[PDB]
Amino acid sequence: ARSVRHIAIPAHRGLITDRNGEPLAVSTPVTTLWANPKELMTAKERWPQLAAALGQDTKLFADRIEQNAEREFIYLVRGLTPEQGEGVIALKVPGVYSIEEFRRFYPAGEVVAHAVGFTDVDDRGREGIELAFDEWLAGVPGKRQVLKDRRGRVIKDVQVTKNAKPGKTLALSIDLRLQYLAHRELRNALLENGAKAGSLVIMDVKTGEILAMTNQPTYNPNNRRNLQPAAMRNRAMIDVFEPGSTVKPFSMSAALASGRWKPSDIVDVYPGTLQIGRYTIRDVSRNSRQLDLTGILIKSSNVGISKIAFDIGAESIYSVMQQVGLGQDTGLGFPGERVGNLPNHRKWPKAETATLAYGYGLSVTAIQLAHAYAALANDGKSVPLSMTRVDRVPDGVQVISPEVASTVQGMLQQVVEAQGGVFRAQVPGYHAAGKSGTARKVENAYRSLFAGFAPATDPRIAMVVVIDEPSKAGYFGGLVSAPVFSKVMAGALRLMNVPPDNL
Repeated sequence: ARSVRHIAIPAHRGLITDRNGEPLAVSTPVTTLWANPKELMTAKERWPQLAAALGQDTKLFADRIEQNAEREFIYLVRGLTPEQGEGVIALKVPGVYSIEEFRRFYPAGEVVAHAVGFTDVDDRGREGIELAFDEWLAGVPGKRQVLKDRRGRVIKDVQVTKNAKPGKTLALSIDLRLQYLAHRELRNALLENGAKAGSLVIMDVKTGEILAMTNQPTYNPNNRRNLQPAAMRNRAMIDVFEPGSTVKPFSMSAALASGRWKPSDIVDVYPGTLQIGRYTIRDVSRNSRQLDLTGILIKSSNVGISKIAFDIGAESIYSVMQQVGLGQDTGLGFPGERVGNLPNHRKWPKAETATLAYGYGLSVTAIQLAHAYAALANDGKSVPLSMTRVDRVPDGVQVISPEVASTVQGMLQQVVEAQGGVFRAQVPGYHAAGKSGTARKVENAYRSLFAGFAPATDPRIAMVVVIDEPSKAGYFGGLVSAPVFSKVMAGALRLMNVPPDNL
């Protein structure tokens, strides 16, 4: 008998870089050694020396080969360097053959780990960008017909196909400089507050581009041996959570659009509680009677935003939240990326109306929350999300009216820059705007939130900062996540050369 096998000619996997061409995932040539057990069996004397080369026990190596004595192909090792393979080749062991394979390295390392992801042993993507663009990155391999006599001799070897086409280069939306800023400051904030986890997303409000996406804890994907389950969670995309106060600005956008509310209008929130059946809504700050709409956001009055929700109805508040992407399919097409839940009750009762209004009644991801604020900074027009670079920007959906959007922008600039506002969130040199949040997890654990965008006069980037159960200080968003927002934004804006607008 003869043996007719088909053997693939590997395709150089497409380079991944950041938006500016800095290398993030590079396929470098390496050597994988393979053996023919039929040929190995005729030179047993050479086995132990080869076991030493592979760093394996002499007996086990011998046991493994004998067991596979009928087979014609087995792996010895995969992905040794060229010099590394030459040392094992120079033993001149009968039955030992080699091929040039490609293996993936990641020069940015842990700073972009969850975003970029990584590949299998076969050089196919199994996480992050590597997976969701695998077809783009893989290329089309070649094919060889190798004819052999069952003994160890090539009779015919011919390429029965076009030459292996390399994969396509992929520039991400991510700017590595911004990512590195995000990365370190999130990390700094965790140590400062003794928090167990965190996420920080940066978005380009005009282009739909994810300029940064960093999670904590992280991992070096180059060394994936002692991997903890929690370190590999892409939290920005997979940790769903109730946004709480951070969606109050969308409740207000539905109020302003109803035709029944202006910013100067007033709601009585005395005495900081609200009986609804047996359920009792409560504000944290209970030194208020009449607050205007900016006041409701500054004080973060759950009572105020519930009363407004009773006036206009839930249907309208839901509509704005659904259109801005909250609890909705994101489109990026990522592996196991969470969608959340924005229930559509159709006709809401009292309690549900309130709960949804102050953000307890839904669950979202950090990416969704960022995308939502991007629309609000973008004069109410949502431009589709993108993890890859967007040279030709796709036309965006106007989801909130331009004048309602401009009003709510002005309100969020007030929450940051007014008296008794979230002053820690201020970004020197620029007019900033945003909203703190503090969600209780259900011995009390808290998520510290802050969404926002800057500069006020012509918004460039939206930013979301999530810090998971801090403990070495306070826990409110205004205290914990506001200063992170401040620093990262202060640096992020200057790295892109955005002109100062507080002049």
